Amino acid sequence: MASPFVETAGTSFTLNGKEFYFAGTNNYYFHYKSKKMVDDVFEDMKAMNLKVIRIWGFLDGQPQENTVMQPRPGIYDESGFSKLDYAIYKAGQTGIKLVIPFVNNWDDFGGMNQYVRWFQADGHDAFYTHPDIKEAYKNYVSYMLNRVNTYNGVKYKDDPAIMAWELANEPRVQSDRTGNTLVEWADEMSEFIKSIDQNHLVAVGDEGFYHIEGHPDWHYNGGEGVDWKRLTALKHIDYGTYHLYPDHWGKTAEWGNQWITDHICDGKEIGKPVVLEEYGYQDKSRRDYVYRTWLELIEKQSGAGSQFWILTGIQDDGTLYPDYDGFRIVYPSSAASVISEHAERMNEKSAAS
Repeated sequence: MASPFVETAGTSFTLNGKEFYFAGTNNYYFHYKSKKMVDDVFEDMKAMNLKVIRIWGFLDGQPQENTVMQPRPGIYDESGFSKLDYAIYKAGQTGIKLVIPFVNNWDDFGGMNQYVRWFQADGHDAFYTHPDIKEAYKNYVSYMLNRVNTYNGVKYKDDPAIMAWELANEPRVQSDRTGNTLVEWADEMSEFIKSIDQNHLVAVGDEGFYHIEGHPDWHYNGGEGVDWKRLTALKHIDYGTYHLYPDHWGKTAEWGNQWITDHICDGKEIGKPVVLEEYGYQDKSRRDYVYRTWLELIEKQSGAGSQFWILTGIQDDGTLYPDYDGFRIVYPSSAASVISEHAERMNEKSAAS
């Protein structure tokens, strides 16, 4: 049956009775910036033919620009939640879908380490195993899923503007070389979400690292506690996520080509969609060619979609929000045109499905 919620069928997504191949993006500031700044990014997405944006669903502990979502365990604050409500509302108005992780692996916006601090634990990876922290995470998830959006009266778990919930942004368990800890946690937390929300997709939000047995030279494939094939195969996970930052990781753009091909292939073998959920390349003089090449693999090998890091827009004074991290894409630009030409082909593929 046709559904207004994004669903899966084999290695691709579906939406409203048609296949849903997409290009999209990420932005971390929708839960604390003005409506003018948020609206400008949505407007850029429409101009770029983008259909999906991944945004943070967390702001734990310390406020950012006087805005917070969970200042203390179980204390849920309207300053950040009202802004998330607005993003969901605006996505619904504009026909864009959201992907929303519940916690950060990293310390930006508090992260797992804020839970470790609140609960008096002894290090990052306690987040995954301590019952007190797991229950706090569950209480936060359950609050979000059940929250009534103040802009439209629709509970988050009932809103088709949300494509997927995500367990975390880039979860790692460096102290666990087996990958068992994250698989067990992800199994528990995806089951929990599905026990409440029977409308939405769920993904892990991991970076896609493989578990290579022994002691591989490239420590990311085993040493970060991430076993992507096992995570993607979990019963209550609907699609696999993989990220790509070859510069950071000591790799090349051509290694990135092979990384994309390998993850798309593994989606075909597992039988679930896979999304290149974050990607970026730091040399701006080569990124247009690098992105073109990566996105053409996505298109030609039938990957379900991709989301670049990062689309930012204007600030309240009309100037551009700065390129703080070296990954900024603005619209219009030569990199935005590479992406928007690919996005148009993905949207045409969907319409012709």
